[PDB]
Amino acid sequence: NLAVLKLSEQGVLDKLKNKWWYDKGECGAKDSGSKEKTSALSLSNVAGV
Amino acid sequence: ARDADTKIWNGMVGELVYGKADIAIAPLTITLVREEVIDFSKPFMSLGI
Amino acid sequence: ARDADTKIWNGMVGELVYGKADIAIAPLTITLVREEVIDFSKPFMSLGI
Ligand SMILES: NS(=O)(=O)c1cc2c(cc1Cl)N[C@H]([C@H]1C[C@H]3C=C[C@@H]1C3)NS2(=O)=O
Ligand SMILES: NS(=O)(=O)c1cc2c(cc1Cl)N[C@H]([C@H]1C[C@H]3C=C[C@@H]1C3)NS2(=O)=O
Repeated sequence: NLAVLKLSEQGVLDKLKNKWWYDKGECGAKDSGSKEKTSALSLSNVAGV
Repeated sequence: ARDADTKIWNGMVGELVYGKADIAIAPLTITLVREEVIDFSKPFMSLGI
Repeated sequence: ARDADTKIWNGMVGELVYGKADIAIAPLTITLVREEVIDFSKPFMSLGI
């Protein structure tokens, strides 16, 4: 119980958490979704014209 | 968990209760009924259903 | 916090260290330097800086 707090306060937990969750980002689809309907148009929607 | 009507902890918690193991570093959720047979440290990683 | 060179814990710490107060249900943060003098239950509400 004493050791856990030292690891928590030194941030090794956050380091290991990033190491084993996010640094292995392979299928980085990264779709979140913003409701901001004032997003402009890209050229990629229009280039066919 | 405990068995129905017998109170026989199978699994890892039984490995702590029945003197077979020594410590369990594992993704293990602090519930109510696990406190009455074994001890937990402070929590290290937070989560939800 | 503790005093430099004399370890005089003031505030709500010394009220429990020096036998003054009996229990403290309050916004107190579990640290490393507080488990040595007093004890904490399991944490009940998460937060950050
Ligand atoms: N966001 S999380 O689950 O990965 C997470 C969760 C926790 C961490 C650290 C992290 Cl990174 N340390 C805390 C402890 C540290 C100190 C403060 C509360 C406890 C004592 N336990 S916790 O609140 O369970
Ligand atoms: N959503 S919250 O911050 O108010 C919050 C935070 C916490 C709650 C319950 C709530 Cl509602 N219980 C947990 C405890 C339950 C069990 C598991 C860890 C501790 C034991 N501590 S906690 O993680 O500090």
